[PDB]
Amino acid sequence: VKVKSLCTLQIPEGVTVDVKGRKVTVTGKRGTLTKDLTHLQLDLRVDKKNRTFTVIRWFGSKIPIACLNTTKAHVQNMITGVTKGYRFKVRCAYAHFPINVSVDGQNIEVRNFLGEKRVRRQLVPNTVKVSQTDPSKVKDEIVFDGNDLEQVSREAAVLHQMCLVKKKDIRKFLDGIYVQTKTNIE
RNA sequence: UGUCGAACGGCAAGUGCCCCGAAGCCAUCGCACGGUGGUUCUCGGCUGAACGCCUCUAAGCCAGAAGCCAAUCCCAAGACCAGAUGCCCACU
Ligand SMILES: [K+]
Ligand SMILES: [Mg+2]
Ligand SMILES: [Mg+2]
Repeated sequence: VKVKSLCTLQIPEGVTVDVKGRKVTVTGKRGTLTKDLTHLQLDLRVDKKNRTFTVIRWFGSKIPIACLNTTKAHVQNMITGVTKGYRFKVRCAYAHFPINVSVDGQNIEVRNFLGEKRVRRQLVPNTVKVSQTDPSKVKDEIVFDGNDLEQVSREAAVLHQMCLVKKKDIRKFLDGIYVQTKTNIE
């Protein structure tokens, strides 16, 4: 076993990270994010003066050590979301039948996917904002915006996964809703 | 057909036989009715290390089978209900 294993992250000036009982909360401009990591059993320290977030594993094997970088990446993702946010752009690609997507408040309705008469409905949580880009700029583009990367994604995936071609060749019939660009909003 | 003398009333033929027949019973031979959530498989994904990259996983996640579990439905306290009540009586 390894007596000490560390992972250190640098906290920007705007954001403040607070840890208490393996419960991380990152608060800055644009919002506040919270993660529960009580299943991990690591030593999480925050140096406010030096703006550092350290995660330590004492007497750990490879399996416990593998969680240090995962925790560091999670905290980095929350810092990035609190600072600049996350924006996922998905595009409706089709060969013959146009895929008509209507976006109400937190509601997405997909119609005429491969000519089907069934309407696909998706409810988006209030923490993720869904919009539709007007066709003059880019055709059939839906934008998901939010602080949580794990919440901005998943929504873009429940939209991709609901429009799946069934009982047909997937080399042919390439139509669907695909995530094209992942970026930020600020 | 027999038989009370005939008619009437019947009667015997272990319900004499034939036709129609209520009520009841009964026929996919008639008619009515036959519901809802979860947890998950397989799978496909998300975020993400190990392993500066990668990766559905490894810690987490998301979806998700006529399986499975509950609801509904049938029996139900030896499931010993200090559930609630109506009257007496005992105690008081
Ligand atoms: K008859
Ligand atoms: Mg007779
Ligand atoms: Mg006689």
